[PDB]
Amino acid sequence: QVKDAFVDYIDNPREYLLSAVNTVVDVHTRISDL
Amino acid sequence: LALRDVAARQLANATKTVPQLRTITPRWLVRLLHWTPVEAGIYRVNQVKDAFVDYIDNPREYLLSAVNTVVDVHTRISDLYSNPHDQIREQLRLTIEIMKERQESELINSREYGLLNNVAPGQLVHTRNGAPTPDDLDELLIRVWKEPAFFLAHPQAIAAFGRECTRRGVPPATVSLFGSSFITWRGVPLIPSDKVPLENGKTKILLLRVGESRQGVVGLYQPNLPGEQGMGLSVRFMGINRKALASYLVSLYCSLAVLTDDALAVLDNVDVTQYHTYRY
Amino acid sequence: LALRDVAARQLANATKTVPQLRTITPRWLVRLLHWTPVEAGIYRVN
Repeated sequence: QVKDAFVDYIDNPREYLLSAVNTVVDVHTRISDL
Repeated sequence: LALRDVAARQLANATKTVPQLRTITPRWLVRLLHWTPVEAGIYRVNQVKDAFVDYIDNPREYLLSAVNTVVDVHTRISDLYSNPHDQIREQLRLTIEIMKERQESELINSREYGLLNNVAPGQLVHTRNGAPTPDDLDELLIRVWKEPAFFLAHPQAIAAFGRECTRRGVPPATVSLFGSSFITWRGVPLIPSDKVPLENGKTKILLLRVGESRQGVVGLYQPNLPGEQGMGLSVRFMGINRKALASYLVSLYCSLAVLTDDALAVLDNVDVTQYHTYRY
Repeated sequence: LALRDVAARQLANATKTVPQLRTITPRWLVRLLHWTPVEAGIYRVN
């Protein structure tokens, strides 16, 4: 970002870290086989 | 007043290196040995008895040993942070480096196989004064007079031998191998290895003849493996657990056989802490 | 005196068989029945 918008930039810009969400899906092998 | 350096640096990429491991050694011994494949993990060494020609009825059999390591990587760490360096690739790379260091240490120091334990009586020499003088290395060269290949010693033992040579008038000759320089005595080079034990001084020096055709020392590996990332090495995917940890199995199969008993000699009780005072 | 039989046998391969299981039977009934496939595990006999 431009600071206080010479042209200066802020020295501590925000960084966005992607988050992970998980789900375990369990299926019996006889249910899928039959 | 103009743009700052830190503010401008916020827009710049850093050049990131792969992680550096300080315990990586050149591992000369593994490079110097000859490796023979063992088709199904058993290696029988037959011998002439009391060398008509008779054979011994109970030859020694070498069973290849397996060592394993489980490498766990979170799936979010490999999914998110794999640019420009693959996370799993580096994790397995460092694991395999550590495992090969352990493999060299076991080629020297194992209790089942391993040079320092499989040395025949009469092939063991002792130092006369404690420091590794040229006479001790000449004794070793007497024991393995046939076709010696190299000496194996701790780098501090090599420095002690050099100091003994400098006390005499002898500058030992030097040779270049693998782009590196080594000290030689009577044409047989001294190879460094920090895996040779050292306890309050008191290390050991080895002399080897290598090769299957010369009846020397040979290394043994398992030729065909699932995964098969190298000579006797395999990496296999184990699965993913309920916490999203992906696991990998790294397996290394190895052994070592001394074909005849005069292929290896050990100089024992070597002291590396002695320095000469030069007075003229 | 010459080379022995056991000493010479140390250099010979043995012919190893696959393990033998004595509980294997000819299982005639499975061979004699007719087998019909069931597409999704349910079979209704009207």
